Amino acid sequence: NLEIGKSILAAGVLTNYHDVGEGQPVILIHGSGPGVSAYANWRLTIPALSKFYRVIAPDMVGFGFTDRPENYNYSKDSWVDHIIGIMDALEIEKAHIVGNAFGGGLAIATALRYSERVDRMVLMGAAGTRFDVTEGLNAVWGYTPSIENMRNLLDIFAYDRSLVTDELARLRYEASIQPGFQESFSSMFPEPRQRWIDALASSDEDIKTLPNETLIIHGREDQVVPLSSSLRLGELIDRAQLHVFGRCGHWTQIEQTDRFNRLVVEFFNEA
Amino acid sequence: NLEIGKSILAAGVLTNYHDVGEGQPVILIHGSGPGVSAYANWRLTIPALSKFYRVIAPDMVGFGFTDRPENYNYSKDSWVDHIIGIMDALEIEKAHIVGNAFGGGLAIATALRYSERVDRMVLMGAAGTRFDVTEGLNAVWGYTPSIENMRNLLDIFAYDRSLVTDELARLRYEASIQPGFQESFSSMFPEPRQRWIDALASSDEDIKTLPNETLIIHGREDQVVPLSSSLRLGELIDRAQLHVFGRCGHWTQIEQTDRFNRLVVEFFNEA
Repeated sequence: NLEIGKSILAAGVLTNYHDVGEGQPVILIHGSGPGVSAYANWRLTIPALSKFYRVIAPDMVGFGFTDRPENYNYSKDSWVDHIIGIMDALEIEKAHIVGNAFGGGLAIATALRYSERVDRMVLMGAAGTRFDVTEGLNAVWGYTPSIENMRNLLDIFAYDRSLVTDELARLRYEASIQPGFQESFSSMFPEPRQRWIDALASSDEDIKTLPNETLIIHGREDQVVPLSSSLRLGELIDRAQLHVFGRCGHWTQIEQTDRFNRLVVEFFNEA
Repeated sequence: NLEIGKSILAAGVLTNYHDVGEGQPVILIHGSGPGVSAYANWRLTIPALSKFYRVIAPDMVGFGFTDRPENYNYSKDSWVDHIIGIMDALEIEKAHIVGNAFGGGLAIATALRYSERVDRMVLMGAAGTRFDVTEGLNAVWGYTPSIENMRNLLDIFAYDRSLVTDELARLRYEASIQPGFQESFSSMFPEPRQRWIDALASSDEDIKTLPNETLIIHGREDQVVPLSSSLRLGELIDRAQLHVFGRCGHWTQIEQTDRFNRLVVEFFNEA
């Protein structure tokens, strides 16, 4: 399974992660869909970025192939602790961070608690500001295994549904039923789910204090996280740029791959 | 005067223009401030783009060093005719177009009337959709010559006012009082000025028919054309991307020069 990479103890948790490239460190933080993993989310991003940076893509605790501690208390702060633990384990003193949705919320939270450890940030269809739960988000977090349910989720993520093939739905369905996966996932964001959007978000006041050069990316047609959320982040963060892709859903790094990779690399090249 | 370039008869009007580079044609259309010219607006853009494209930057009739015909009837359609006349004069059958504010409105109007003559479009703080007149816009179009009035206009355009020096205000003031300049300018957008925003705009219905890959750029702090106008264009144009620069006013190609040039070049490189 290519989603399985290297292993390292971070914040007391055995963590699965990928580490490719040399130079300035860049941490990629995946989203929160069923069966999600760093590799699944970033396989088309890592190759492009690793040509100029050292790319670290870890499976957040509770997701992918990282250990799922018994009675583990999942929370924004614990996930931030995990990210910092990973950086500490790898002697990464400061790094840029790219966060996808759920991961974007964690990126913001990490920059607020550990400002000196975070350089530039790329927030893609990111959580971080309170917004009313969408049917798309409730479908994703409320997922129960089945090829039809996975096909529906992939459709929710995609702008061009022609990309959602029976094979892809089958492979992600299989990833979602791996031992312990659906168990940790279903217990993560139970109803009412608005509670978790609110808990993962950061306050307007706090976000305004972010000193980091930031690149906010969003797909116009995103059915999971509304475009309005990124527009808000664009008003709150001072040194920010907003890039909205038309004809693109919540699958930005997948449906606008080359454009996304180019924007990110050039953005980091400025540093 | 470096603002004076080559001369060519276009749409029956002797036109001042710059032509640099080889390959795929790109037409740059300047804005509508007092003393504006293609060179003044694009001097920091032409060098970057001309390394990969053939860049044509003409002074629109009524502006710069292009002839100002007696009793000439200035209008959206006449300006479109001028743009097409310039392309015809240079045997430019199809080209990409970059339009700054007023010029962005003309770009849209040209793409609607001569769809087959326009390839990709870059709309920067562009006119094209109806929006309520701003104090900044009324100050620009209501300008009367004086170094203090020019300093005020430059301040309105800039995010970082430290860029507005006495020397720059003096040079643009001098450009604004050249023979015939203030005369054609003041008669162009007389009060009430909302009439001209409306006349230069294109309908929502028409804009939705644009098939062109389009890149919409806007400065978050723009005091002349509200960010909301570009957000609207971003909802109307199908194959569109929106890029908003924080800490940037209506002087995008000047205050975010390298970022702007890179985005534009990569955008055209895709074609």
